[PDB]
Parts: sequence; C-alpha cells; structure tokens
Amino acid sequence: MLDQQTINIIKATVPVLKEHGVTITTTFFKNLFAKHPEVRPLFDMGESLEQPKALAMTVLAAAQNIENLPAILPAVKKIAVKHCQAGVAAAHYPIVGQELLGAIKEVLGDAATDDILDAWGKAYGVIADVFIQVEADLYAQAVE
Amino acid sequence: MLDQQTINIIKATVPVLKEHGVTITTTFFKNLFAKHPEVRPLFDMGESLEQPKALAMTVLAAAQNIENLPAILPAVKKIAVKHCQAGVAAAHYPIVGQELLGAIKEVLGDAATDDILDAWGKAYGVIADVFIQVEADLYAQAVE
Ligand code: HEM
Ligand code: HEM
Repeated sequence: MLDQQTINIIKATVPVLKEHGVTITTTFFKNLFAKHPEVRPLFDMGESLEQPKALAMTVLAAAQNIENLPAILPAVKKIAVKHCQAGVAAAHYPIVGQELLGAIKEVLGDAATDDILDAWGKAYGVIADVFIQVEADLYAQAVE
Repeated sequence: MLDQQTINIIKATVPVLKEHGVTITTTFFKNLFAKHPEVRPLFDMGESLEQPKALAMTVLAAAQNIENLPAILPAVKKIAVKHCQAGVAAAHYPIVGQELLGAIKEVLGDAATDDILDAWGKAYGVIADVFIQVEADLYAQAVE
C-alpha cells in the first residue's frame, strides 16, 4: 500500500498529466513499440499497427481513483478479459510501466522531481497488481 | 488507504484471532442479533434463525490478504451476489464492524490495546468498502 505523500502527489499531479493527455499517449506508444518489438504482435488485429488509445489515460483514471479502486472494477474486469484474450503476461506490466513513466517524465519536464516520478512508479505498480491478479484468476478460470 | 504500522498490526494479530475463531464467530453473532433486532429478518430462511458461520472468519481472511485484496475478489463477488439478494445496505456495514470489534476485544482481553482495536477498525473499513462498492455496482446492474 501507498503512503499518504505518495497519494498526495498522485492526486495533485494527475490533472496535469490528464491536461497533457495527447502527449502522454503518443509518447507512450511510440516508445513502447520502438523499444519493445516483442510486444508488437499483441497489438496486431485483422492495416497498420493498431492502438488502444485509452491505455495510458485509463492508468491515470485508475490513479485518480487510487483510494477507491473497487469503484473502477467493472472497467478493470472488461479490460482484463481483453488482456487475457490477447495474451498479456504479468512480465509485460513492468515494460508498460517503464514507458508510461518515460512519458510522464516528458510531460512534467522541469517539474519532474525524483519523488514525484517515484510516486507514479509506486502508483502504477499498485494499479498493475490489480490487473495482474484479476487476469491470473481469469486465466485459471479458463481451464476449470 | 492503511498506513504501514496499521498493516503490520493486522498481519501480526490476525493469526491470534484465527486461533480463537470459534469465540469470535459466536460472540459476533450473539451480539449482532441481540443488539440489532432490525437485521434479524435478513438471516431468515424458509426453522431456527440462520447463520453464515464463515462471516467473521472471512473478514479475518480478507485482513490476512490486506496487501493483495484483489486476490480475494472471486470470493467477494460471490458473497456480494448473496448480499444483494438478501438486501444488505451500506449502512449495515458499520453495525457488523461494531460487533466484530466487540468480539475481537473479547478474545484479546488483556492484549486489546487501543491501537490494536483502532487498527482492526480501519482494516474492517477498507474491507467493507470493497463489498459496499461491488454491491452498489451489482444493485445498479440489476436495473440496467
Ligand atoms: C497496467 C495497466 C494497463 C491498463 C490500465 C490498460 C488499459 C487498456 C485499455 C483501456 C485497453 C482498451 C480496452 C478496450 O476498450 O477494449 C487495453 C487494451 C490492450 N492492452 Fe492494456 N492496459 C494496461 C496494461 C497492459 C499491458 C502490460 C499490456 C502488455 C502488452 C497491454 C496490452 C494491451 C493489448 C494488446 C490491448 C488490445 C486488446 C485488443 O485489441 O482487443 N496492456 N488496455
Ligand atoms: C466485510 C464484511 C462482510 C463479510 C466478509 C461477509 C461475509 C459473508 C459470508 C462468507 C457469507 C456466506 C456466503 C456463502 O457462503 O453463501 C455471508 C452471508 C450473509 N451476510 Fe455477509 N459479510 C459481511 C458483511 C455483512 C453485512 C454488513 C451484513 C448486513 C446484515 C451481512 C449480512 C449477510 C446475510 C444476511 C448473509 C446470508 C446470505 C444468504 O443467506 O444467502 N453481511 N456474509
């Protein structure tokens, strides 16, 4: 669980990140696909490489709700179904986290202190752990 | 969210409460029904007054998992269905919390420091909030 200052940072800064949403989203996907070619096949439907554009913004929405994560469970469950369909693994989450933080660092710029970036790293980890556990149980459910 | 000290108290003491499970369970239900006659109709099937004996022990099991509450979601969802079926309200949860804490105080006796009881109050609140939100979404889902 997160300490209070971590939560204060998330609550205080997420509106800034949301205001600059288009930059976060596009930087995130650019860096994800460029630096991690191994995940590109998961985003291949069917026709140029396709993107769930709300992915990063949905992390931010979860973070905004960091104190009432149960409230976002209906969204999580639906996304989790798509993840398990696509073959998302627990080991993917640190990769997504790394590139999200890179995008956050870009948007915040001079305002991107180590403590603030650390805070978002911790928040992402808590949010990812929710998806990871839900998806693990979904994977288990599929071979009942 | 809970602070680290609160969590550490929960982790350290929940095994003691589990060892004394039968006393917690029986004290809880005795006091619940005696002190809150208005909830008795919810435990009325049909033929003696009925008890989900695992109710308190399931709070303790959730507390054991306080750091990975997503792990208990498959159980929570199933219990939530039963709650919404029975007519459990958000306003009921503080009542159950009160009588659970009363039972904990009974079992711990000499060891029931104010800080330990406060920690269990906070932990219960977090756990109850999970059920409350899930059940609120279930209630809403029923009239879509
Ligand atoms: C960590 C938090 C994450 C969040 C909040 C998130 C959020 C989302 C959202 C909102 C969608 C679109 C769902 C829809 O409208 O159908 C999506 C789709 C997708 N995500 Fe995630 N995601 C996360 C992590 C990941 C990770 C680690 C991967 C690993 C590659 C991943 C891969 C995908 C893929 C492949 C799709 C497309 C599924 C499809 O095309 O049907 N996501 N995600
Ligand atoms: C975090 C708090 C709570 C937990 C962990 C919990 C847990 C449980 C469990 C394990 C059951 C048995 C489920 C089954 O095996 O079918 C149950 C049933 C029940 N609980 Fe809860 N409970 C909680 C709060 C409450 C509250 C606040 C009320 C308000 C009166 C309540 C009323 C009931 C009733 C009436 C049933 C019987 C359902 C049936 O007969 O189908 N519970 N609960």
